[PDB]
Amino acid sequence: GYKDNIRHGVCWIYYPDGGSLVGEVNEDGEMTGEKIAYVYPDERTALYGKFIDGEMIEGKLATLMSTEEGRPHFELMPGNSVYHFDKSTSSCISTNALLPDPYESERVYVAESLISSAGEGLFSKVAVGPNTVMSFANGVRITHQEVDSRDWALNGNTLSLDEETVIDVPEPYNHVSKYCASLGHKANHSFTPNCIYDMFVHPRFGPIKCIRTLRAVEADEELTVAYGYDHSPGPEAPEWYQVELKAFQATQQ
Amino acid sequence: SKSKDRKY
Ligand SMILES: Nc1ncnc2c1ncn2[C@@H]1O[C@H](CSCC[C@H](N)C(=O)O)[C@@H](O)[C@H]1O
Repeated sequence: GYKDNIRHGVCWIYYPDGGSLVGEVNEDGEMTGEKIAYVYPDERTALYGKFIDGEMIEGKLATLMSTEEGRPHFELMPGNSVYHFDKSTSSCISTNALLPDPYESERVYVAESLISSAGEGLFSKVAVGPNTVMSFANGVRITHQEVDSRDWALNGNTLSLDEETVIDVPEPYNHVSKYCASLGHKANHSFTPNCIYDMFVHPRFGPIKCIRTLRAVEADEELTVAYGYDHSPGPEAPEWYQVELKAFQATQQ
Repeated sequence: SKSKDRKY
C-alpha cells in the first residue's frame, strides 16, 4: 500500500508550549500506534512508543537524532526508562513519585536558596536562552474552596491551574526524598523574577504548568518566579511575601 | 485566593 501520499506520511502536532506529538496517524487522524512519540520543547528529548489517541501508554526515553523528509529518527537511551500517562488525582500525586522527569533532570537541580530564610530553591544546571522550559509544576488536584478555606500554613506551594483546580504538593511530598518526579514547586518567589509560570501539556503529568525563562540564565543561577498573590482582594498572602512586597514597592520609589 | 498565579 506504500505510496507517496498523505496517508503514508508523518504528522507533527504541536502544543502552544512547544512540545509535540509525532508519528503516522491512523485513518481517523489519531496519534495511535507503536511508534508514536512525544517530543519535548528542546526538539531533542523524546518519549517514544505506544500511544492511543495521543495518550502515552508506554513511552521509552529517546533522543531525536535527525529528521529525514519530516520523519523523526530516534535513538533509544539505555536503562529501560519507560513512562506512562499518569495525571494526578485529588489524592495521588504520581504512581512513580521518585522517578524524575528526564528533560527536567538535565536542566535543574535543588539546593539551598540564596534568598535568606527561604529553604531550598531551584537552580539551572546549564546555561540556557530566553523562553526555555526548565521545570514542571505537578501536584495533586484540589479545589479553590478547599485551599481558600484552610490555613496559609497548608498553602505554601498551592498553584492555581485554572478557575476550577489548584495544584498542591502537600507534606511530605514537598521533600525531594519523597517526591522528585517534578521540581517546579521548588522555585522561590521574586518580585524581579527570571522565569514565569506558563501552561504546559505534559505526556505523563497531563495539563499542568511549567517554569519558563524570561531571559538567558547562567549555569548555577537560581530560578525565581512571581507567585502572583492578590495584592488587593491588604494582600492575601504569607507574611514573608507581604514584607517583600513593601520592600519591592519601596525600591520602585 | 490562597494559591499562586491565579488570573484575577
Ligand atoms: N522570596 C521568598 N522569601 C522567603 N521565603 C520564600 C520566598 N519564596 C519562597 N519562599 C518559601 O518557599 C515556600 C514555597 S515552595 C518553594 C520551595 C521551598 N523554599 C522549599 O524549600 O521547598 C514558602 O512557603 C516559603 O517558605
